[PDB]
Amino acid sequence: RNLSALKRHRQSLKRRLRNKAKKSAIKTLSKKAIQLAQEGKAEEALKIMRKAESLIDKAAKGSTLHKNAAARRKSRLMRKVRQLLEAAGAPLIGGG
Amino acid sequence: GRYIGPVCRLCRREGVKLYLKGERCYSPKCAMERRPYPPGQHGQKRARRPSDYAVRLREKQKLRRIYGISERQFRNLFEEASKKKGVTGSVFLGLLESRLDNVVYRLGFAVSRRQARQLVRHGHITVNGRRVDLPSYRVRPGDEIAVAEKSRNLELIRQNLEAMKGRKVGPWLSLDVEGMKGKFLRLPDREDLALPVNEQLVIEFYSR
Amino acid sequence: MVKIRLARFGSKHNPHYRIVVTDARRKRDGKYIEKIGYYDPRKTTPDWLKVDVERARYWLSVGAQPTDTARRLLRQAGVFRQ
Amino acid sequence: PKKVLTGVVVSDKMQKTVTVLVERQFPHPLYGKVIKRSKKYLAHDPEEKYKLGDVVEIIESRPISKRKRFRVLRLVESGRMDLVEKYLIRRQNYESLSK
RNA sequence: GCCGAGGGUAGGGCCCGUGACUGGGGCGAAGUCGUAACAAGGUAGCUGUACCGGAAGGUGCGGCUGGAU
RNA sequence: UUGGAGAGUUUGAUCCUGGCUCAGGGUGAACGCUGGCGGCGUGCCUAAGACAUGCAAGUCGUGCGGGCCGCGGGUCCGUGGUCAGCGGCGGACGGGUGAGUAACGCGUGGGUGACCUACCCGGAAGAGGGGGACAACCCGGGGAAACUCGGGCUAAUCCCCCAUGUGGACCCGCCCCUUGGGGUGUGUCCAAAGGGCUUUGCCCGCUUCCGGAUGGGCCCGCGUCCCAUCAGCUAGUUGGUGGGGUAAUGGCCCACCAAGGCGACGACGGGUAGCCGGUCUGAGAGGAUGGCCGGCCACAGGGGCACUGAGACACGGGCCCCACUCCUACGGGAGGCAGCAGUUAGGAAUCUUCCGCAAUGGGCGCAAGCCUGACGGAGCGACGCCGCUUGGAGGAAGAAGCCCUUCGGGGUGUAAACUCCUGAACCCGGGACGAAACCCCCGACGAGGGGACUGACGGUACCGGGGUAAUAGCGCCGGCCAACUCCGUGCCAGCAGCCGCGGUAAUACGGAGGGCGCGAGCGUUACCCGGAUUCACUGGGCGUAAAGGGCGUGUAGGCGGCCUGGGGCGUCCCAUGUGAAAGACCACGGCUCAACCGUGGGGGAGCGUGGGAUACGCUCAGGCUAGACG
Ligand code: SF4
Ligand SMILES: [Mg+2]
Ligand SMILES: [Mg+2]
Ligand SMILES: [Mg+2]
Ligand SMILES: [Mg+2]
Ligand SMILES: [Mg+2]
Ligand SMILES: [Mg+2]
Ligand SMILES: [Mg+2]
Ligand SMILES: [Mg+2]
Ligand SMILES: [Mg+2]
Ligand SMILES: [Mg+2]
Ligand SMILES: [Mg+2]
Ligand SMILES: [Mg+2]
Ligand SMILES: [Mg+2]
Ligand SMILES: [Mg+2]
Ligand SMILES: [Mg+2]
Ligand SMILES: [Mg+2]
Ligand SMILES: [Mg+2]
Ligand SMILES: [Mg+2]
Ligand SMILES: [Mg+2]
Ligand SMILES: [Mg+2]
Ligand SMILES: [Mg+2]
Ligand SMILES: [Mg+2]
Ligand SMILES: [Mg+2]
Ligand SMILES: [Mg+2]
Ligand SMILES: [Mg+2]
Ligand SMILES: [Mg+2]
Ligand SMILES: [Mg+2]
Ligand SMILES: [Mg+2]
Ligand SMILES: [Mg+2]
Ligand SMILES: [Mg+2]
Ligand SMILES: [Mg+2]
Ligand SMILES: [Mg+2]
Ligand SMILES: [Mg+2]
Ligand SMILES: [Mg+2]
Ligand SMILES: [Mg+2]
Ligand SMILES: [Mg+2]
Ligand SMILES: [Mg+2]
Ligand SMILES: [Mg+2]
Ligand SMILES: [Mg+2]
Ligand SMILES: [Mg+2]
Ligand SMILES: [Mg+2]
Ligand SMILES: [Mg+2]
Ligand SMILES: [Mg+2]
Ligand SMILES: [Mg+2]
Ligand SMILES: [Mg+2]
Ligand SMILES: [Mg+2]
Ligand SMILES: [Mg+2]
Ligand SMILES: [Mg+2]
Ligand SMILES: [Mg+2]
Ligand SMILES: [Mg+2]
Ligand SMILES: [Mg+2]
Ligand SMILES: [Mg+2]
Ligand SMILES: [Mg+2]
Ligand SMILES: [Mg+2]
Ligand SMILES: [Mg+2]
Ligand SMILES: [Mg+2]
Ligand SMILES: [Mg+2]
Ligand SMILES: [Mg+2]
Ligand SMILES: [Mg+2]
Ligand SMILES: [Mg+2]
Ligand SMILES: [Mg+2]
Ligand SMILES: [Mg+2]
Ligand SMILES: [Mg+2]
Ligand SMILES: [Mg+2]
Ligand SMILES: [Mg+2]
Ligand SMILES: [Mg+2]
Ligand SMILES: [Mg+2]
Ligand SMILES: [Mg+2]
Ligand SMILES: [Mg+2]
Ligand SMILES: [Mg+2]
Ligand SMILES: [Mg+2]
Ligand SMILES: [Mg+2]
Ligand SMILES: [Mg+2]
Ligand SMILES: [Mg+2]
Ligand SMILES: [Mg+2]
Ligand SMILES: [Mg+2]
Ligand SMILES: [Mg+2]
Ligand SMILES: [Mg+2]
Ligand SMILES: [Mg+2]
Ligand SMILES: [Mg+2]
Ligand SMILES: [Mg+2]
Ligand SMILES: [Mg+2]
Ligand SMILES: [Mg+2]
Ligand SMILES: [Mg+2]
Ligand SMILES: [Mg+2]
Ligand SMILES: [Mg+2]
Ligand SMILES: [Mg+2]
Ligand SMILES: [Mg+2]
Ligand SMILES: [Mg+2]
Ligand SMILES: [Mg+2]
Ligand SMILES: [Mg+2]
Ligand SMILES: [Mg+2]
Ligand SMILES: [Mg+2]
Ligand SMILES: [Mg+2]
Ligand SMILES: [Mg+2]
Ligand SMILES: [Mg+2]
Ligand SMILES: [Mg+2]
Ligand SMILES: [Mg+2]
Ligand SMILES: [Mg+2]
Ligand SMILES: [Mg+2]
Ligand SMILES: [Mg+2]
Ligand SMILES: [Mg+2]
Ligand SMILES: [Mg+2]
Ligand SMILES: [Mg+2]
Ligand SMILES: [Mg+2]
Ligand SMILES: [Mg+2]
Ligand SMILES: [Mg+2]
Ligand SMILES: [Mg+2]
Ligand SMILES: [Mg+2]
Ligand SMILES: [Mg+2]
Ligand SMILES: [Mg+2]
Ligand SMILES: [Mg+2]
Ligand SMILES: [Mg+2]
Ligand SMILES: [Mg+2]
Ligand SMILES: [Mg+2]
Ligand SMILES: [Mg+2]
Ligand SMILES: [Mg+2]
Ligand SMILES: [Mg+2]
Ligand SMILES: [Mg+2]
Ligand SMILES: [Mg+2]
Repeated sequence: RNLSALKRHRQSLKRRLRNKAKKSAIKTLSKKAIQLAQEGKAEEALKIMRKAESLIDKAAKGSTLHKNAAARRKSRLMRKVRQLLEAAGAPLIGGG
Repeated sequence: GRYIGPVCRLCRREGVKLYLKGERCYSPKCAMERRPYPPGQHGQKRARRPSDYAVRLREKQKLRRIYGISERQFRNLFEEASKKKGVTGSVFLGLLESRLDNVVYRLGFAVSRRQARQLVRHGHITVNGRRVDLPSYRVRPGDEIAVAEKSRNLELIRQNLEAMKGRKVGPWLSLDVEGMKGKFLRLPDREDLALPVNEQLVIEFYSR
Repeated sequence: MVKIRLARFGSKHNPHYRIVVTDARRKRDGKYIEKIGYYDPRKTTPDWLKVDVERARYWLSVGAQPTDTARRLLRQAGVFRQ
Repeated sequence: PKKVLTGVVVSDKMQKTVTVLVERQFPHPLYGKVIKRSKKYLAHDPEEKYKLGDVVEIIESRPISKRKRFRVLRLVESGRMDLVEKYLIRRQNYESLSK
């Protein structure tokens, strides 16, 4: 009338919290950056972006995002950001 | 199982003597030698000409009732030779012959095939050494078929080898009498064996 | 891992293995990658074990993993030899 | 090899897309005779350079859109309206087949 | 907040089972009525159509020979 | 060239057309009568209706901290067994079923510069320094139960920050390539864990990256049933742009923009079916089929959805809704056999609540070892195939009984009786093969050599000794079609696949004698192919037998004269890749044979690629006048 599949569901819920938690943050700082570079304000935009990329590749280390996901996310992060600076500029930090 | 019943009614129907007992087949107490006409209430009436189908069934039971063989084993043995290379007729006869229960009899180990069965099924026979109690063994060239030593001192097999002292046995078989051992040289050409049977007609029975 | 093991053929009370390379996740007698010999545990034939040894080594050099009673059958046919 | 087909453009009424009809002959599997069957493909003309009646070559490519799986390889011939009219007239005959 | 299993309201399409009663159909048969067809079948037959008659059918119009002499 | 039989029936008779019917092989069969043994297969085809009970997935103390009990011995330690917990790996394999699906589901040949892969191998490099949570546990509250919330502490291979950057990722630039592939420079971002022995040395693991191997996702060409009495279908529809999303392409999803996409070469719709290797039949061509077994797919009470994850939108995991059943302490809560058995319902119909991890295989583990209804065997069922038995030799011009008779006799019938010979069954003794690995040993934990432990089936098969004459049934006997007489019946009773039998001498009904055919079987019903050249590709027809459109004109389509060249599409050849395994076939070999099973051999179409051929059909080009028109 039971087993260890219960143990495994209890585990799945605790990892669930951790996964969502990063994703919201990751998506939070991503928008926060892209938000800034649009009205850039290049330096702050570029600065916050470094905490985006950081928080991304760390998520990539585990179960959160697979390798190609983090890559996919950054290429849409940066490409959006830099070209938003082409509407003004200039890129005050790195990078790159 | 096998036919296992009154056997003179068999020859009487076929119109021909088949040698289904042994000793009595030769004496004048043989049924065909008293009544060469089909058994039962209507045997002495004048026959009516049998149809093609009538003729073939009859030639089949002829060859078949010789061997004391079931229709299944007959059919399957036949439907082997139908598939396997060459001329069907000879091979069917050949594969018919390679039966142990037949082989035992052609050598004169037994007086009938019916006795050659009880000889085989009661283990009194051996093939190249090993005891064999299977009437259906397909004996192959080079096989040496002999009596078991443990039964070699039996009235029936001793007495039945007594006739065989210099008796003829078909070309493809050799026989060390007294020593109680024989040898299978090869499967027959239609010539070697003169069964009272037109073998082509059996193919044609089955072509229907 | 891709594994080397004995897919059972033959018949009841008549075992007959095919030493083979198949996915570890396959069913024991399922479709395999390559056949590399046979094995007859009843030894009722002159040669109850034969192995193309050059082939088995290809897999080993690349990561196939023998079962215990296959590891032995390769040892008896001396694939492990130096 | 990426299957390359030869056929006629019969409609270019979309942006960056052509309709390349490909035809084929083979003998009828039971009745022997060689028979004509054909098919329309949507081909990616990114360079929107191809016109009605062009005979071209197309190559199976990675998916562009739904349905679109071929890009146009190269021009083969120009101005074969006689063929487009073959296609176009069979359509016009469909009106006389209803109720 | 969107989409959303499905629940609910309303109107449509195809199919199936069934229905007082009704239309002809098959078979059964030892029934009633007539005798239309097969002989020139006793008005040559068949025919599309039209009108009519208890029923086979008849008649008009045109057609066919697959009509005896 | 290993391969091909036909008959009955329209007539007074004939020839022909045409159907009906039959003899064959086959089945996951069922039903009737009958039934002895064994081997190998094989067994809910119906309600993917509903299900009591047990069992089908766990494992690791060589990751961590504990509670209890014990051996040890000084409240403490080592250590053992056990129970949960945290953390790993597995649970996406294996096993079931065919509902749904006419579809890129499957089959076959290919694309991926548009992609992923835990454990495994190989190649390069690394493991430095801190911090923190939640269960266990203690303490409260609430129940019959499911159990449940709160408060407080604690360890780690549990989470997090910094450092190192072999390497990787991303944006911008250049080169190479050519769909997002390879290379590099500026910038920025990302690593990690210890455990254990024999202890400055090894073993299991960890981290980043590259290659390999294996398993997948996605895409394309071609092939895949019936109704045209379904003829027109389409708004995410078809394409573009920009984003969202994923490992990845894509209307997969959203916004905007364009007016498009599909269809008689059958769209849309309705019906039916999971597809294949193959199986069955057939001379072949073809037809029929997809149970067992192997491959793929789909589903897990009916639907929807995601989470954890390398991998699932997950049969024995989660959430929700519905239908259904249950338990209760009446306040509330639980279940999902299309896993193995088993119950029930439906049905003409389809099994033991077995034994075992010994073997093969899978999962966890350094290893011992633990789990394994996968599997190995056992049980039941003539369901199928195969082997086998109910005895063999002798024995009368031939017992009795019964059948027939011209009353002379004919038959069952060597059949029986009886004589000898053999010895299924059973009794006694021996007794397997399947099982040598892991481990241990020396060596080096390797190469190699040596050692011991292990058998559910089973005291079974088999081997040896003894020993009893030891089950036969079922269909048919008018023609097809093999086998005939007497009585009883009197168009009655009944038989029947077709033609036909029965109205007082029925070989056709019922019994008997006799006979014919098979034999632990024989018949019957149902269905598939054959006979049916009766959908005719092989291989048919249309004056009167069924069958020429009432006649024109013309759309698509099918088809096309004589000569020459270009191409080489159809077509032919060659070389190569693929065409898995089982099965089929040929040889051999193992079970005493066989069924069954093992080993080897031989191929094919069909498709991918390369090269060649150019007569015919194709295409393009240039001529001609015999076809056609003027
Ligand atoms: S006796 Fe004559 S009939 Fe009776 S069996 Fe011997 S041969 Fe045949
Ligand atoms: Mg667990
Ligand atoms: Mg927010
Ligand atoms: Mg995930
Ligand atoms: Mg990751
Ligand atoms: Mg003779
Ligand atoms: Mg003749
Ligand atoms: Mg032959
Ligand atoms: Mg003779
Ligand atoms: Mg035949
Ligand atoms: Mg088409
Ligand atoms: Mg697009
Ligand atoms: Mg809705
Ligand atoms: Mg609705
Ligand atoms: Mg609701
Ligand atoms: Mg009605
Ligand atoms: Mg009515
Ligand atoms: Mg009525
Ligand atoms: Mg009249
Ligand atoms: Mg008249
Ligand atoms: Mg008249
Ligand atoms: Mg008239
Ligand atoms: Mg009146
Ligand atoms: Mg009138
Ligand atoms: Mg006229
Ligand atoms: Mg020929
Ligand atoms: Mg025939
Ligand atoms: Mg008649
Ligand atoms: Mg007539
Ligand atoms: Mg008549
Ligand atoms: Mg006929
Ligand atoms: Mg039959
Ligand atoms: Mg029965
Ligand atoms: Mg019974
Ligand atoms: Mg059995
Ligand atoms: Mg079922
Ligand atoms: Mg019901
Ligand atoms: Mg019910
Ligand atoms: Mg158990
Ligand atoms: Mg460990
Ligand atoms: Mg333990
Ligand atoms: Mg534990
Ligand atoms: Mg599974
Ligand atoms: Mg499965
Ligand atoms: Mg199974
Ligand atoms: Mg199905
Ligand atoms: Mg459909
Ligand atoms: Mg495909
Ligand atoms: Mg398709
Ligand atoms: Mg494929
Ligand atoms: Mg620490
Ligand atoms: Mg701490
Ligand atoms: Mg760092
Ligand atoms: Mg049609
Ligand atoms: Mg796009
Ligand atoms: Mg769409
Ligand atoms: Mg839109
Ligand atoms: Mg349906
Ligand atoms: Mg179905
Ligand atoms: Mg035929
Ligand atoms: Mg089918
Ligand atoms: Mg079936
Ligand atoms: Mg299957
Ligand atoms: Mg479903
Ligand atoms: Mg159910
Ligand atoms: Mg459900
Ligand atoms: Mg469901
Ligand atoms: Mg995992
Ligand atoms: Mg995924
Ligand atoms: Mg699960
Ligand atoms: Mg689930
Ligand atoms: Mg699923
Ligand atoms: Mg279940
Ligand atoms: Mg309960
Ligand atoms: Mg209460
Ligand atoms: Mg509740
Ligand atoms: Mg239960
Ligand atoms: Mg019932
Ligand atoms: Mg049952
Ligand atoms: Mg079974
Ligand atoms: Mg085991
Ligand atoms: Mg094991
Ligand atoms: Mg291990
Ligand atoms: Mg267990
Ligand atoms: Mg069990
Ligand atoms: Mg089993
Ligand atoms: Mg007499
Ligand atoms: Mg007599
Ligand atoms: Mg008498
Ligand atoms: Mg008498
Ligand atoms: Mg006798
Ligand atoms: Mg053993
Ligand atoms: Mg005795
Ligand atoms: Mg019969
Ligand atoms: Mg017959
Ligand atoms: Mg007769
Ligand atoms: Mg009476
Ligand atoms: Mg009478
Ligand atoms: Mg009769
Ligand atoms: Mg009678
Ligand atoms: Mg038998
Ligand atoms: Mg039967
Ligand atoms: Mg038929
Ligand atoms: Mg035909
Ligand atoms: Mg024809
Ligand atoms: Mg005809
Ligand atoms: Mg005419
Ligand atoms: Mg008209
Ligand atoms: Mg015309
Ligand atoms: Mg034309
Ligand atoms: Mg033409
Ligand atoms: Mg020409
Ligand atoms: Mg030419
Ligand atoms: Mg060509
Ligand atoms: Mg080939
Ligand atoms: Mg093959
Ligand atoms: Mg042999
Ligand atoms: Mg062949
Ligand atoms: Mg030429
Ligand atoms: Mg010309
Ligand atoms: Mg002219």
